[PDB]
Amino acid sequence: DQAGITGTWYNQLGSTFIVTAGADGALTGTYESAVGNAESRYVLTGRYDSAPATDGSGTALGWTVAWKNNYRNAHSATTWSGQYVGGAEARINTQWLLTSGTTEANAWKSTLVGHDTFTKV
Amino acid sequence: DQAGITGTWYNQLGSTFIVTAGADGALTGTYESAVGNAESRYVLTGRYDSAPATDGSGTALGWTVAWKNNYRNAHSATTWSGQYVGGAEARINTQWLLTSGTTEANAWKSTLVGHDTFTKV
Amino acid sequence: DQAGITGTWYNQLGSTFIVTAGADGALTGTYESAVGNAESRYVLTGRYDSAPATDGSGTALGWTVAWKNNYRNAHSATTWSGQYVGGAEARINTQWLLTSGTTEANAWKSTLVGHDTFTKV
Amino acid sequence: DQAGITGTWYNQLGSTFIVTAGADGALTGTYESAVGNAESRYVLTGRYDSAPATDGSGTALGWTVAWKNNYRNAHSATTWSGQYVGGAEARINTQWLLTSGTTEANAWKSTLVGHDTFTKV
Repeated sequence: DQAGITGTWYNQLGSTFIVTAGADGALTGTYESAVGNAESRYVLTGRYDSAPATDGSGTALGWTVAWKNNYRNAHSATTWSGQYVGGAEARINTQWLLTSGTTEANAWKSTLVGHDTFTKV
Repeated sequence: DQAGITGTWYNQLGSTFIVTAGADGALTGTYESAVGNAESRYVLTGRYDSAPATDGSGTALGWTVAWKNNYRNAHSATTWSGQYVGGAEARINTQWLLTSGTTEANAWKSTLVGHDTFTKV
Repeated sequence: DQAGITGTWYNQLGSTFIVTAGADGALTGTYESAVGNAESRYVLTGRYDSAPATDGSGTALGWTVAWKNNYRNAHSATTWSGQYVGGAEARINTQWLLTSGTTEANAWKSTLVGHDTFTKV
Repeated sequence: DQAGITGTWYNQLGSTFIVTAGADGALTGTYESAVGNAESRYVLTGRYDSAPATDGSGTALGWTVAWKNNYRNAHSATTWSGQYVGGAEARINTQWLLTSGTTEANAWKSTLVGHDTFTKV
């Protein structure tokens, strides 16, 4: 699924996920969030299962963005964990965790959780 | 916190997290899980906030492992989202999402969630 | 939103959520899962914000099912945490945590996480 | 585990969880949070597995608090999903989801996730 994953994806918020899948299981690219304390592109890296099951299952993958670039620093990082599902309506179905750096006193509220669905259109 | 993060970390399960923090915000290294469908080291990559707040807050970071190596393939990926807290008892406090590749019929049960605390000892 | 919440709801899996919202903030009713180790109705209870904000925000709520009834016992419990959004296309948007009873050795994999959207049709 | 669960529990934040386990699987009581937009006691309800496995596994349970009482209204609800582990050092090990009522534009950041461990001391 190197060819299936590589490209430009869009989620339900209108964020843009630009990724290259390497033969070795690497994910590289950029993320642009339509929401939150974010502007322009941020570096992402991650991993995917480069030899998935042949039993109709999706392809497990994940990636990280740290919300620092040349424009802004939100002192936070999001990880998306999900699976790629190929076919006419290809999708990447994810759940995510967004952790902010906090004081010890605020650590109980450090982490947001949500779900993003990415499509090729 | 490049120097603070770089090194060998251990979680409460006895897993080993070996990481290098790059000046650019990169995380690279290997993960060895003490539990689950796993043996030996797996590649990891991720990101951290390379210019954190100076107000006593932790340093946001995340990383991904796809559970494929030369020995086993669990057709799954874990992402850890958390923060590094420096000092005498340095810690990386994380929450994680483990997604398996599934059929559509099993996708409701694709994702485990948990929490790992990493220490230098 | 007592009247708005009270009734029969259906999620994307075809599960049936039957609830009564009490003037005091109580949620009572039954849940029938279309998937998993489940048959027929299970008791649920929960709580909702009985005096929500008047600024266009949704209404926070949550509920629990323990997966024991007269037919089956899956030794697990799900909690749904979410918000009710009123209007022509009323919705309850949730994230959920499903914890199984485990040995200590399996506790790292005790908890599934997912997201359900409930509608009135 | 009706007798094992019923009583006063305390988490790592110094919150107080007062619960009664019913023969029928009900959980009733009050919660007092040491942190956040909270004062005094709030109603809770939930469910637990009243016929757990006899193979050394914990007892699955969950409960909800809506953060409205006679003093404050945070327009939010937390659900805890976890398991009770009996013995000399009895524990309730939970993960939780805290959903706030939001506008549609803020719904992506509606839900915090965390983990609480409750003990009898």
